[PDB]
Amino acid sequence: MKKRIIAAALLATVASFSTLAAEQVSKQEISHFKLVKVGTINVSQSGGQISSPSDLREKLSELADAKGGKYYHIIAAREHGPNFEAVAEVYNDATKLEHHHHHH
Amino acid sequence: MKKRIIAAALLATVASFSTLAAEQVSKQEISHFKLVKVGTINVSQSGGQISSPSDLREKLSELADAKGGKYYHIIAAREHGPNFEAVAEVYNDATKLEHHHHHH
Repeated sequence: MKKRIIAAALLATVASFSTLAAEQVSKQEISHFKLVKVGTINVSQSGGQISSPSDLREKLSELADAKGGKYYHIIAAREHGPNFEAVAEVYNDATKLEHHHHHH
Repeated sequence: MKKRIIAAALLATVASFSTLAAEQVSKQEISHFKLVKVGTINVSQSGGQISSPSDLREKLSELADAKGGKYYHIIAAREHGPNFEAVAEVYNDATKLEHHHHHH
């Protein structure tokens, strides 16, 4: 797919920005700030649905959007065999969805 | 010589948004997929600069972008007297690439 791949002949491959996707709260923030727990989401797909760590989170936010949460606190993650299981409980900040421009 | 008036494509609209909420990777994915440790960011605040967990997330994303990591991992966001100390490690996908092809 596409052209120009660039082999590993370049010893130094540096990339800044690249539009990050970082957004979640840990056990501390939940207990400290007292967030709004909006339920639970869990991944349970057949093996090759997740080709990389990128795939995983793309399916996590996918479920989070359907829920209407702002963060998800992952509690369990294992391969249960041919199926991959990742369980995360969903939290919102102090209200329903911060940053009032993400509606689609 | 064989004139056949064929081929009609009414293809319209291809919107690339997918801009959701709630992302980031946790401990299990890091240890499982073996993610790229790109460093550690410490959010050191004094007084009431941060009002909500949202603002913390803002600063976490701010620092991670400039570090070259897509996801952070909060290991301890706590208060230190008049100061606020949030310790988060920065991780990038085990591939160093992105969802886009070629920029450099």
